Amino acid sequence: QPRRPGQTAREEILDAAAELFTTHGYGSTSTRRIADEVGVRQASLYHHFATKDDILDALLAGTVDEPLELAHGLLGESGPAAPRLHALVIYDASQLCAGRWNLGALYLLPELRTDRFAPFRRRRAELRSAYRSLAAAVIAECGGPPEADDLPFRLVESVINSRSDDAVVPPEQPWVIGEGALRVLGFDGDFAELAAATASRLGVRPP
Amino acid sequence: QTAREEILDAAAELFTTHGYGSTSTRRIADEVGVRQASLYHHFATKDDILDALLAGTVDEPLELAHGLLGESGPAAPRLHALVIYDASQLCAGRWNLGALYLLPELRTDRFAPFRRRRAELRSAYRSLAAAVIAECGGPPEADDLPFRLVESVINSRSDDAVVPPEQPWVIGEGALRVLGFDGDFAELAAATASRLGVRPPGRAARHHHHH
Repeated sequence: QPRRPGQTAREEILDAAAELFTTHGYGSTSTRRIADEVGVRQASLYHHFATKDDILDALLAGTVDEPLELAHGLLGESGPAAPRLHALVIYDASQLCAGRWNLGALYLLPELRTDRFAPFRRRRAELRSAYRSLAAAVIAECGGPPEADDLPFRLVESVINSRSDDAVVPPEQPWVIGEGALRVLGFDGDFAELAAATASRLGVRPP
Repeated sequence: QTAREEILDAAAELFTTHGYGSTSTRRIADEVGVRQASLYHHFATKDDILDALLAGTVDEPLELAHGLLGESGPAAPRLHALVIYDASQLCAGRWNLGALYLLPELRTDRFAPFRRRRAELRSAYRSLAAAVIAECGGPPEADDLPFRLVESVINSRSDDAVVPPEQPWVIGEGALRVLGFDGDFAELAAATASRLGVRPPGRAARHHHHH
């Protein structure tokens, strides 16, 4: 009887670890409890993830790899920055809000401060740095405040906090973040237009 | 530093850099150099230590927020002043205590009271921000974002060795832009500098402040 139907045995572990790490804690959750939750022998688990840190690593990479693939594409594009940054913010905030578990909450684990997790830190810093380039262009284009260029990234990551506080997360929260991310940079163009352009770039419905 | 303050400082370090569940009262007592049993007469449980640490991150901002809600006059300068004060206090910690807000331990009945307090801070922000929105014809849906921008300093501290002293002010400007405020940020900075008894960045804000 799986946690979710159709889950691979790898996906079941990742799903169980995600629930336990986010709701009980990382250092607190043993690999024995994970294995218990998915109904496998502890020893069999190691053949999918040899260590607990390997489970965390996969969970964390899954929160950044796709956002980063988009961000990298977007930095290579020509044309106006605003829609590009906007597209990124929608995609990335949508994935953090839509995640079954609030994995981003683990970013602040002190375990991530160790050399073991330097590669993840690097990849998350590269996402931050792609946000910042796009935002700096938005700012220069709109004559905005130059020192706001970290803030769109912080607005996107703020959904992690809102998830932690709130049971629900209101319907179209990514778009709400989308708008704020651009207002902080001095953008005051037409937001329904911007929204419609992003929705079709991303293949999703606008508000 | 009192006996009590040394314990709090030692625990803030271990909780934020080693972990909460992972840090024993024995480790804390060892880090300060007192017997574990002496520690209990300041804080009977580890949870009591965490409670005092968490409360020191919200009590004074909440005193400020409560007073500001009682004032008449424009909402924007009031919210601005709260954001600077609060973001500054979160930046000024020796240790990044706001990083502990996401601990699953905080979801227990044991920490309901702290949860309710922080939620009142949040609610105060949203009230001030909903009034800035009404006054400037901004986006009604943005009213949680100034709170979230202030709390983002916790994430900045985690990522960065050096958080610049201008960071609260940067946050202050953003928290107002997301609400549709397009007024005069030098004037605004200078008013808040004044209200708070501090110097702002601006330059023209510093001249406006000296007025």
